[PDB]
Amino acid sequence: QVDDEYAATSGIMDPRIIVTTSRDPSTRLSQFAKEIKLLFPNAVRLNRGNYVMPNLVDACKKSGTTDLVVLHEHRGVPTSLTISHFPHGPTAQFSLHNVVMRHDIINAGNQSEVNPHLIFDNFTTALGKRVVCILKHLFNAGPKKDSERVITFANRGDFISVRQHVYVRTREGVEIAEVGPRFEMRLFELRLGTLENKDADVEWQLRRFIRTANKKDYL
Amino acid sequence: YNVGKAEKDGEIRLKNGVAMSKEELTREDKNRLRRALKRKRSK
Amino acid sequence: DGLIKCLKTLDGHNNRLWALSTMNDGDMIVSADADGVFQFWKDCTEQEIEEEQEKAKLQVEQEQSLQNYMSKGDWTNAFLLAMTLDHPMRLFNVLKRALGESRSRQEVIFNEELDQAISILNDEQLILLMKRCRDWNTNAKTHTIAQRTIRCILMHHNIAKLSEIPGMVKIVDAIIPYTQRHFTRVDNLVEQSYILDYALVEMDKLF
Amino acid sequence: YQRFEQAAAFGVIASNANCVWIPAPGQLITSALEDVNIWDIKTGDLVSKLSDGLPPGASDARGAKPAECTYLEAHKDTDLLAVGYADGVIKVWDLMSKTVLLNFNGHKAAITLLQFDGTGTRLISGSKDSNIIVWDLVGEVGLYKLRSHKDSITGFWCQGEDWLISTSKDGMIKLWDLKTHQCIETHIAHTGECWGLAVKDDLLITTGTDSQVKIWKLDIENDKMGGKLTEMGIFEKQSKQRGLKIEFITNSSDKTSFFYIQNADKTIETFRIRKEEEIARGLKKREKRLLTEEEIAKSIYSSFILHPFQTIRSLYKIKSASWTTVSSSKLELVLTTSSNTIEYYSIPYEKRDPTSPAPLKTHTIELQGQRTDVRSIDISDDNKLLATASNGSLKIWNIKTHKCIRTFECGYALTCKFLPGGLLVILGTRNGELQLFDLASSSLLDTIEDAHDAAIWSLDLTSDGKRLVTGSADKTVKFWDFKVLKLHHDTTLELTDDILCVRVSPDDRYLAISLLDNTVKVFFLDSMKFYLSLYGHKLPVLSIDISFDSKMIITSSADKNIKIWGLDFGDCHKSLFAHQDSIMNVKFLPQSHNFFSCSKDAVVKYWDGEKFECIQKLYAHQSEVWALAVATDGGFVVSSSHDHSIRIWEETSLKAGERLMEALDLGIAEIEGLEAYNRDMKLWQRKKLGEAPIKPQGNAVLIAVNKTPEQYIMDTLLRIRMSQLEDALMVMPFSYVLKFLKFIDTVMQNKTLLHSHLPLICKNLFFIIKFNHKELVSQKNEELKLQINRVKTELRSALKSTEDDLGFNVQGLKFVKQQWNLRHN
Amino acid sequence: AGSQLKNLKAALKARGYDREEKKKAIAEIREEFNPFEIKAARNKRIAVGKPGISKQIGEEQRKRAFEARKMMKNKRGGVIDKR
Repeated sequence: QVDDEYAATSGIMDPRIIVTTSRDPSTRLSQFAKEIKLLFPNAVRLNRGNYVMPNLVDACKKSGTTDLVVLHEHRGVPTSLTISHFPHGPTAQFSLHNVVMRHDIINAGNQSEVNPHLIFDNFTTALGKRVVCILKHLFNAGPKKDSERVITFANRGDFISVRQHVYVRTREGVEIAEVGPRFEMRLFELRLGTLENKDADVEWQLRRFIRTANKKDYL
Repeated sequence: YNVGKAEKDGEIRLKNGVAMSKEELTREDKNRLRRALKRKRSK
Repeated sequence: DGLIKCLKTLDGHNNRLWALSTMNDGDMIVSADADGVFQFWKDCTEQEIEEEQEKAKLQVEQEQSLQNYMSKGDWTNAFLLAMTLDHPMRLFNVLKRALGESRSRQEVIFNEELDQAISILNDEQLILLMKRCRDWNTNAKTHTIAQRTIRCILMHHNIAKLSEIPGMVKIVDAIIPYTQRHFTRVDNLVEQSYILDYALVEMDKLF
Repeated sequence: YQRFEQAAAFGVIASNANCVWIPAPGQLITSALEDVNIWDIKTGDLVSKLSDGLPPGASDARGAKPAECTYLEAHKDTDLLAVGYADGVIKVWDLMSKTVLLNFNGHKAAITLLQFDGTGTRLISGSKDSNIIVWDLVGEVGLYKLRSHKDSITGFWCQGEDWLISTSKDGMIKLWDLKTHQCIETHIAHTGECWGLAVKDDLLITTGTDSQVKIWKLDIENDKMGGKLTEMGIFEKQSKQRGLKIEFITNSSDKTSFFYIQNADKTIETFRIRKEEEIARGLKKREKRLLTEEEIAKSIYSSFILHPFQTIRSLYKIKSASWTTVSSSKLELVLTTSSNTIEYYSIPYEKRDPTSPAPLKTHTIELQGQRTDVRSIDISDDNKLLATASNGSLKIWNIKTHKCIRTFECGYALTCKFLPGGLLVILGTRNGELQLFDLASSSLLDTIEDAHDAAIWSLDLTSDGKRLVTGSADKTVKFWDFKVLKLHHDTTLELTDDILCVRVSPDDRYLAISLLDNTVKVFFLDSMKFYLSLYGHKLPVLSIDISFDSKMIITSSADKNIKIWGLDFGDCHKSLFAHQDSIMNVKFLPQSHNFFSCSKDAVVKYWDGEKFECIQKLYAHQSEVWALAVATDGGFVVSSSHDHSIRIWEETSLKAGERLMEALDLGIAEIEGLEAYNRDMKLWQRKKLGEAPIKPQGNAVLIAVNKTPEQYIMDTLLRIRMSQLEDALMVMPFSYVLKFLKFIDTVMQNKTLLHSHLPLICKNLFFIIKFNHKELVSQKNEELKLQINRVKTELRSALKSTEDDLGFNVQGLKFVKQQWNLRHN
Repeated sequence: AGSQLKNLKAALKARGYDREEKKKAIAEIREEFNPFEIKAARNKRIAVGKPGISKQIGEEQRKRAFEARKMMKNKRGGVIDKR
């Protein structure tokens, strides 16, 4: 269920999201950030250049935005996303591994922009419930039950495959089609304060160099 | 005072204040009004 | 009670019943007795469906008559047939058409034959007419027809009769405040109709 | 793929429709299913089968049942046939070249009558949906749609251009003024339905549900509302069922009139109507005993003016009739009955005596039919065909001519087969009887009474033919040999349950028998070994088939699906769901694993046994397909059904503001054009009348929508919405504001549509001059000054006129309430 | 331009008890409306690769190579087929 720093405005209020790049982004990162801001609704994009992160965080959390997605690249290919929830909430920061984007591949039309449905596959641990809550409180509460776009966060051994599909329901089953960016993201750090400081207490971060590292998942 | 529903089942009174009688109205308007209050009874 | 086969239960009596003598001519008069009280049930289905089918025949004749009157003009006998059949949308149409042609041509507000036909209708007919006028007066569109019909009822009937008809206060209390609402609206229309007079005094000051 | 198609269809002579008669006795056009066939009564040979040019089963045949013909009608002199079908369409053909001239879809359900009117060029059509449509043939157009009935048009009668009169499947008869196309006079004819209508000009006659036939007097020149058609009295018939066609004639050579009422069952009641001389000389005789009582007796007319006649019966149930007459001793009446047969009767009458105790049929065309549904079809090697019926009409048709050349009488016969040399037929009947016939000689080689204790259900020969198997509903199968050409019962296998299908393999190997207990059993013929039991069908199970390799069987049932079984281990392969009613029969091809299945929902279906697709979905029948039979070699398949049919299958944008602006410009252009015309008329009537303007023709769209320009502008001003009205009035410039003021100035002279649009006119006009006030008070023209004054006076007069009665009604109604209060509060 | 969902509903109304037509139509619309398993370049004067299928065959190849080496790893015999 909804945990202790999201329970005040769980389904009362729509979110408000900023999507912004690292610093002087490449063009494929700008395309990627546009894809992320029209992946999830009531998100707008902000041109980070010459923005300091403390006064960016302060301007967001006094303008009333709920959360921030900061994107980091490597020569076009985007490599990280940090989700910072602003009312002194958590930052989950992820690395992105297999990114294929529609601006790269195909003019297949335009997207759908409906409040989507959400699939979460085997987030079994309490850290899984934590990352489910932080990933789905950046979506709009209560879609229509005939909304025809779904997105999926499927855990596959600590690598969250992230896709987006549109569907109709035909006579013999259901026919699916792939819209938007596919990923495997993986959480390398949670912490409990916002993005400004890095003096916040860590709820989880992966231990790469312990000798029992590759024995368990959500270690 | 406000316009309620009809008091007998031989007529209907719309909220407008105009009224039809079941026998008097044509069958095309009976289909139309059945469809209309079906939607009004569906929302 | 007595029941028949299953349908058509009978009222019976208050208590128990050891009696059924139904065996007159075909199955004529039936007799059924409680402890003391008798019952003598009448006949076969031979006229209570005949009077129903002949009132169906009469109704389908006068409906066609009303359609012919509504087509060819002739609003007075159309009005009284719509009042007899209780066809309220057709009643609104005959009153609206007759009122519009009354504004067209030229003490009297409809034509004289129709408002005499309104003047000679009885209590239950004028209570359903004033119920129709009641729920037409809730529009701001269909309210003028209601006001003309209310006015001819008021000036062609007896006011003591109209008051002592049972049911004519739950209608006139329903439609006093709607007429007051319309009086306020049309009076404000007359109020803001004087921009024409102001524009005329400016157009005359122009030289 | 080498697909299938339909070569020819036959077996039907008279189907579920009417019949028209053509003079040379004469010939007759009647209905087969979906195509019309013409017959000469004299001999009876099929001289024409006018059909659609597309074979049902081709590439472009659409995926539904074909439209069954339901009404024939004929124009004699100009030689046309207007036929109408069960979906609603009407095809009009020229009978010389037999092509389709006119297609007239129009309706929504099946149609019930046609009639040509003014003999050519006009056709009126009534249908099972309650509309009745007039069509022109020189314009290919539905002219008028008379639309006030409620159930289904059962008859009508028209004269040209002024009066139609219809009667429908509710209780109602209606008279229609065809100038205005509004119904004039409506009566309730009969308390249930109203099935009949005929009229000889003075009297009209109708019939309803049961024997009550009503005479009406139509007085066309009447003027009263109820009374164009009055009712003059009822009488009775001998049939208590639905009289459903009445028709009149005027025989010449004196002048006389006869009408018939055909019934539901078996019987046509004919009537002579008498003449005015015997009306006058019969009035006194019932006016004897000499007057209120005598007036009541004279009012209570039908038996007076109408005279019953020779009540013609028939063997079967009667579907349609029509006659011809000479001499009043040749009332010659053709009659199509339900069990497919036409019959030409003729009653004589010596003008006082009908000269016979019962009328006589002079012809009967019944050879190419069956009178019942064909419960079993069969085929030769390739040449002849076997049709098995319930009356007894075994018939041996031939493929190359579609004519029955040989026919016998058996009984309630449900299964049959040939014999392998040809020219010999085995058959079993629904009682405990079996029968044998041939082709060259007469009917009965021999019958076997007590062939079984109960109803036989299925028999099968062996592939050499010397030994046959009969399975019957007495819970037994029996085996029979052919001893020399007689039947030898030798062994009998009694089961626990009613066997209802048998089959052997095509190589003498297996005996598969379908029981009523939801299963089939496969035996070895050489041992009665009980090889297999195939189970799991879940309803009693109809036709089996064994493949040519004797490896694969089919199994049909009333579970709406056929199952494919592998016979080596008895293992199922598919359970494919076909056929949403019941699969009556299923048969392989000769050499392939493809097969056919015909079902109880009027469809045969072509499948393969490898991919188990449906190869083809053949859609030519109309009702329950009882049997089908495949050729022994080559593979063309015949199918025979419940609609008495046997058919062959072989191989192959402004917005508000600008809408108002363009409406204002054309409206005010028309308005001041007419005002200039009126000024021209006054000047050429007040001066030397030598010249004037020629003519302003009214506007195209104004006469097209039939509106005065004030009404045209008024309804587009209505049709803009209240949210964009303040924008629609703000977009338009001041020249359009000035002509808007001209429009308002003209519209408050017509005080009808001023008072019906007072707040709209007030809102628009006051916003217009309030927004454009700065420019309006700077215009210098006394025409506009007088315009504003005139609009002001008429508008304020209308508004004070409505609030006068508003205030009157307030004070009067509160007086009424207050005097009620001081009476009894 | 128009949505992939709108074009997918149009493709289903286009394609519409046969089975293989539905197998063909479903496989056709799946490999048509799945654009993320092809790769498209931009012609400077276009499906240029099939990434997932190439990946699947390149890793199944070395999977059977790895199982073959794991089978070989501690053997010492072998049949000598001179046929």
